Amino acid sequence: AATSRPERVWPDGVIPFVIGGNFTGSQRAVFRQAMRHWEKHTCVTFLERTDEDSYIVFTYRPCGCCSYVGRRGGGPQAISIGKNCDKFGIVVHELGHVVGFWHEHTRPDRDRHVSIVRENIQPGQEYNFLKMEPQEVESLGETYDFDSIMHYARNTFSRGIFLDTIVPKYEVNGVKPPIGQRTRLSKGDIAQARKLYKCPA
Ligand SMILES: CCCCC[C@H](CC(=O)NO)C(=O)N1[C@@H]2CC[C@@H](C2)[C@H]1C(=O)N[C@H](C(=O)O)c1ccccc1
Ligand SMILES: [Zn+2]
Ligand SMILES: [Zn+2]
Repeated sequence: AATSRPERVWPDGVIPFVIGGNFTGSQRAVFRQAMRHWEKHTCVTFLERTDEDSYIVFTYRPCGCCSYVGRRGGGPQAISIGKNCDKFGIVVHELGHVVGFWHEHTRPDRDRHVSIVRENIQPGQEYNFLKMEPQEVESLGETYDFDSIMHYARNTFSRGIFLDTIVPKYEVNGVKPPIGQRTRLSKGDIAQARKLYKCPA
């Protein structure tokens, strides 16, 4: 689920960054590797911020709200990295938001691909499962990507770990497709990022 709005797309795919204070050297290196991981497979580029007006700030802060999708413009935008959301794959997910990706399970067509088990959602967190409105999103021809780094796990915001909130609707290669990986960018994440930033083939 890529943003459909041209203004949230970072010009030339160049995203300047600041790493804020209070992080360990170790944590700082993981941020660098996460940005690099985006660069290895796409034409998106992360540059140390010199005098750019719009840029991202890795901010030492409790995990949660909110990661702006794409380029907000007219100033810095913060990425909240705390104790429990500082691992490489989580950072790659957050940088997914930064480059212009919503959560995959909120695609306007998601109901053809997953069931949402409402009764299992933590009360007050159901808004996290609302479909994006169709004007806000573009698929760019990409199929629903169960493997996306932007896809929720089976039990995200569940009342308990053994209760599913998201259940894929069909089998892929004889098997119910696994969801919620935070290891690397999927084939789909790369293909969709390349399309959104018009990366040379
Ligand atoms: C229980 C609290 C829920 C936190 C919201 C979510 C956190 C996330 O996904 N982190 O990786 C988020 O920040 N979101 C949702 C997923 C992508 C969008 C929606 C992002 C969000 O709220 N974006 C806003 C926007 O881009 O319009 C926004 C972010 C920051 C400031 C203002 C608006
Ligand atoms: Zn997210
Ligand atoms: Zn994808």
